[PDB]
Amino acid sequence: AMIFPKQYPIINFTTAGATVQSYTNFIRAVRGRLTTGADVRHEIPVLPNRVGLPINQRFILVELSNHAELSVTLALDVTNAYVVGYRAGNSAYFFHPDNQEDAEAITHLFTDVQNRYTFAFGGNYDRLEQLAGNLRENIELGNGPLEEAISALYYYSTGGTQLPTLARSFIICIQMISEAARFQYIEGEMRTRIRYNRRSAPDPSVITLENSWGRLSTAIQESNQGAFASPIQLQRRNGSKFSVYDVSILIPIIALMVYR
Amino acid sequence: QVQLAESGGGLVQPGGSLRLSCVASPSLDYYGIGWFRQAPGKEREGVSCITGSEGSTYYADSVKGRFTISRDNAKNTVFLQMDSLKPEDTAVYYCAAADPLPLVCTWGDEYDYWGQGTQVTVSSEPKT
Ligand SMILES: [Cl-]
Ligand SMILES: [Cl-]
Ligand SMILES: [Cl-]
Ligand SMILES: [Cl-]
Ligand SMILES: [Cl-]
Ligand SMILES: [Cl-]
Ligand SMILES: [Cl-]
Ligand SMILES: [Cl-]
Ligand SMILES: [Cl-]
Ligand SMILES: [Cl-]
Ligand SMILES: [Cl-]
Repeated sequence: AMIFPKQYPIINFTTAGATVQSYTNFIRAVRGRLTTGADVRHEIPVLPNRVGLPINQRFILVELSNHAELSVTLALDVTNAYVVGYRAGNSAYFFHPDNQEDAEAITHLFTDVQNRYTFAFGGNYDRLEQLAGNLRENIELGNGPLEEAISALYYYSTGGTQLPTLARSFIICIQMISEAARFQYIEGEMRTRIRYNRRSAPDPSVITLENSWGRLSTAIQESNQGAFASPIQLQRRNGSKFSVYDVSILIPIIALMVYR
Repeated sequence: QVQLAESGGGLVQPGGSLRLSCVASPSLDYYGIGWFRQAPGKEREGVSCITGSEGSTYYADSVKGRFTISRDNAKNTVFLQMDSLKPEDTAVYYCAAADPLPLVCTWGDEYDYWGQGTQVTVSSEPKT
């Protein structure tokens, strides 16, 4: 019998000739690989609990290609749908782990590369915005930005990309993949940019949703037959705040929740 | 772009049913769809909504249980099944399209495309 090293599943997406259908198909496939056999609470799938999750089920891979015919593979943690690192050619790069258990988990990613690197910084938006020199509100998203971001990640091993541009490229990828997988609303925002072949920065309603995912997951899972103990404040597109008191309002907005 | 056209309205007695259709041309194209209604001299009000790729639904309290919204991508149509109709349901019903739906999907001002409306009339008393 032959013994093979273990593999994590790969989902493909290309910006080359991307359409509303190809992007929607990609996000649906990512969600499907995140939620196999998952628990569902108030119609919303819950991602696996990090505690007790076997290492051979901890990650999924997103292989991104572009019109330049380059390929980079991002690793997503299935417990929060977030990017933990990427591979380009014969090199892999990882955000600084938050703890020693997560540091051990990432050693199982990209076990065919000859060069492995860990950034001293983590991958949260605050830090990446600092390195990029721009907030999310001033970084345009769309197929154009993603096309360029894939090239920038690829060329980081060759010296053609410096860290600020790399951080900007992560901000683009994370929002167009991780946040779109988490939120039907952000999926639609990205699909509309593709539909019109335009790029534009995310408005305050998108940013606040991103910042609120953990708290929304908590409120839903702690609710009393769908009613929140305390209302959650979100933002409209014009920046004004509004309150949400019930899971039923979040059902069209959210697609996945972190385990609580 | 997208163009929307509603059909399926009519006159029914209390307890009757109607199935409204919101047909998108050339394609529904993963747009979310919201249904609204407006009676003479009253404000428009959102009734129900459905998202474009997961078919997640929302209903105003006044129509929960009685109304069911569903999406048929192959027919490029979003349906609103209306059961146990009441006189108070009399109105022109409109469908609207947005991608994504507004965060509160009864916010009509944020939708981008609208149909022309189909009339629903429910008699005040049973027939005969
Ligand atoms: Cl694939
Ligand atoms: Cl439940
Ligand atoms: Cl986690
Ligand atoms: Cl650590
Ligand atoms: Cl390796
Ligand atoms: Cl800044
Ligand atoms: Cl746009
Ligand atoms: Cl969060
Ligand atoms: Cl607004
Ligand atoms: Cl009025
Ligand atoms: Cl309205």
